Amino acid sequence: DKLKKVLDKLRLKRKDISEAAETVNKVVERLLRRMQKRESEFKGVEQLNTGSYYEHVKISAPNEFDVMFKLEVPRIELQEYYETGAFYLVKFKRINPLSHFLEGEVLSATKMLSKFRKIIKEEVKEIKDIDVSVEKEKPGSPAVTLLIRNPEEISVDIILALESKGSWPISTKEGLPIQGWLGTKVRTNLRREPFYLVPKNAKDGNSFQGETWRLSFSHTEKYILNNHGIEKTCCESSGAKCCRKECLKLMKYLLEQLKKEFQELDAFCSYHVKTAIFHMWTQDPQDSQWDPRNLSSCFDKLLAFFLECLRTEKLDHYFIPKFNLFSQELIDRKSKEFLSKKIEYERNNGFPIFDK
Amino acid sequence: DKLKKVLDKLRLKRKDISEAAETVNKVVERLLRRMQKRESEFKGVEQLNTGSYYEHVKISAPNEFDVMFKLEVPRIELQEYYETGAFYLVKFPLSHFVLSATKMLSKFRKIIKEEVKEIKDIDVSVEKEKPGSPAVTLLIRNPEEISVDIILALESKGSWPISTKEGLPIQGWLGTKVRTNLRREPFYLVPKNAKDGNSFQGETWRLSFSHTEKYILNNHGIEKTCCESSGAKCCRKECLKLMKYLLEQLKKEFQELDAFCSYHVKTAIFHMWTQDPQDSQWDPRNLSSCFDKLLAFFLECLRTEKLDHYFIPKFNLFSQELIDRKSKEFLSKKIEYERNNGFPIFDK
DNA sequence: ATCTGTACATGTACAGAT
DNA sequence: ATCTGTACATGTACAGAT
DNA sequence: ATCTGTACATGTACAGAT
DNA sequence: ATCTGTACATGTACAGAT
Ligand SMILES: Nc1ncnc2c1ncn2[C@@H]1O[C@H](COP(=O)(O)OP(=O)(O)OP(=O)(O)O)[C@@H](O)[C@H]1O
Ligand SMILES: Nc1ncnc2c1ncn2[C@@H]1O[C@H](COP(=O)(O)OP(=O)(O)OP(=O)(O)O)[C@@H](O)[C@H]1O
Ligand SMILES: [Mn+2]
Ligand SMILES: [Mn+2]
Ligand SMILES: [Mn+2]
Ligand SMILES: [Mn+2]
Ligand SMILES: [Zn+2]
Ligand SMILES: [Zn+2]
Repeated sequence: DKLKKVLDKLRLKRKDISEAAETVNKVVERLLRRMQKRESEFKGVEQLNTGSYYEHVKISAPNEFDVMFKLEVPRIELQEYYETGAFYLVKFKRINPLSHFLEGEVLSATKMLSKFRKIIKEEVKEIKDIDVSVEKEKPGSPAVTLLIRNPEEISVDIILALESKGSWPISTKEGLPIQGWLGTKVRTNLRREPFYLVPKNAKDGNSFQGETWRLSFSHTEKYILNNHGIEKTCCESSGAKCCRKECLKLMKYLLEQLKKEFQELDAFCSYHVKTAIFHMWTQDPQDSQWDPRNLSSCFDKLLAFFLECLRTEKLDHYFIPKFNLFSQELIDRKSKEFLSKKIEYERNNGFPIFDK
Repeated sequence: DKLKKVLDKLRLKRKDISEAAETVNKVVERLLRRMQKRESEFKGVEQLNTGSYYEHVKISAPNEFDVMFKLEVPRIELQEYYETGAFYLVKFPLSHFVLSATKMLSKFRKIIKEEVKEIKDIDVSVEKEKPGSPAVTLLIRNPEEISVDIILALESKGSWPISTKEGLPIQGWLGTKVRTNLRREPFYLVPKNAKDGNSFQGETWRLSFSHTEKYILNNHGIEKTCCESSGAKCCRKECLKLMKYLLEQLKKEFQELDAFCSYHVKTAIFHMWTQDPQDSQWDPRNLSSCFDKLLAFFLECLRTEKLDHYFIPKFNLFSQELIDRKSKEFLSKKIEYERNNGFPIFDK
């Protein structure tokens, strides 16, 4: 009931959705069309909407949209980057519009991203209907981010992705453990869909920096978010409603509110809570372990699970089991203990950060 | 325990499946070849396997197989025949055939008969044509008797006909998303090959949802994991097998049941699966009461003379027009007897 | 004349609104 | 409870191309 | 256009375990 | 008696090659 009111605060307004989507779809459509023009290296690129807004777990406002511009690259060979599981070099087999981004048969990611960014920047210049600019590049980001002032501020991440239709890389063989929850047929069908590669774009100074790509499963996460129950009728008009998405929203909002205040939490991002709850949904497969009447204890057990991931320094990528999002190389102990304490304080004092 | 032993009897043998299928697949691949490996009107026909063998509810022997040869036809107008729900006139390569079902079936049949004639490695012939059948039926002996029904079908990719809008009522069982996706698939038309002497009989086709029934049979739980390797077994298919066996055994003995077919049983269990959607209502420990509830539901269908097409609800398969009252009362008496005596007919 | 990539046309699950 | 805007899957029309 | 290759669903069969 | 793990078998979706 206390959490029932927070969700009411977090709920998007149709008026805002309508206003924001009108602008966003206009800008996205124009950019998609410019990539189809001339001898553009990105001709054939197709659009895939992803992220919280299209999973219906966007909270507070419709002010951030994620969209994949995906390009199918056939006849592709991958080299895993130093057994990390998630990062790859991409290589080609013949001697192609990606000609100008090739090196030693190796597809440069920062070369491709730069050209992609240059096209988007020029196209944005010739929009005089909407107040829209291109954000300064961020290290580690695979995206060209648009800032729309619709009056209201709106971010759009245009994510460049390679699309391979072959079978998924073996580092994912033990990932996606949905057998006891969504089952073997769903798992088999999901793994028949393409996989995606986005630029790592780390800028950190290490070898292969500009030629490292990162696996993306945004499309698989979108399907799961929207087909999340063991029962096919879960959250449908002739079935029972669960509180799975509501628990994600509350967890997202806790991290968002804390990150707004404490810049010690810069290492953390909402993908961490999204990954955590995919494990909770696998651990607790039954729709009855997510009854809306038990929202408080369902949110609590998610917090307890997240706190144990922070303390034990282990939050395995849901799709790549050997990739630890909470490794020391990515987040130091200090950052994790700080978040542990901040969460435990919220937990134990009525969630006062929900009232800010 | 009695029912478990019956199901052990009904179970097909790996060796039998392997010998029957490699011969059936030989013949079918060759007919499918001929259909487009010639300037025939059926160039572009594609194969779709259907029926109990491919749903894994075939019982006793692998001795009957069903195959659709389906052909895409663009821009066709349907016209419902006299409000029957299931039967239609088709209208606008094939212009040798208003699209007459009788005219198309016969050329299709003539092709198959010719290709069967030039098969020398398998003992195979074409059964005499049956009024009422949309099929060309092949008889194989290797030495086991095996019959194959080659079913000609038109494939339309528009919205399903209006008479189905109330059909397929899976919303509380498989859900709205499965229903919407199933209805995004094509719908099929097959010949109505009756000789009854009625008016438009020769150019009427009948709706087929064999493709949709296959998906259901193999995606039948309310839980996605039903009968999967990380899920629980249910006894839904076993119940269909048992009810199928009861009717097969009765039809063997009683000529009075010639009007009944396994599709009646299949239809009745689709309604029971919709009435009782929870997988726990089909627990394997409760096989007996599950079988009994199917019997009771089937008997209520007989008693009220009402068994609606699961996809076309106004089409009553138990109409007085199609099955006489005395047939239904005869079958009622025989089922009530088997029920009340421990199913003696299951022991022979 | 026919061919075809682009985009309209149709239908409905999701979830906010009343 | 019903009404309703957006997203999205798939079927089809046709301007401009061949 | 056609056809093989791959992966894993659905089954049956059976020994060893419970 | 049933359950579980491995072996053995066919069916079917679709990527990629030719
Ligand atoms: N570090 C990451 N590793 C893998 N995938 C990621 C990562 N960060 C983001 N993604 C993918 O990109 C999508 C968009 O990311 P984003 O940061 O906008 O979050 P979101 O899930 O849309 O939620 P919100 O925008 O409301 O914070 C995610 O849903 C996820 O699929
Ligand atoms: N009267 C009918 N109306 C509609 N569809 C039918 C009818 N009879 C058969 N079919 C379709 O054709 C398929 C093949 O029918 P068939 O008579 O071979 O039975 P079956 O379901 O395969 O089982 P079995 O052959 O083991 O009795 C059916 O499963 C169904 O999809
Ligand atoms: Mn986002
Ligand atoms: Mn983003
Ligand atoms: Mn059959
Ligand atoms: Mn048949
Ligand atoms: Zn749900
Ligand atoms: Zn089952």
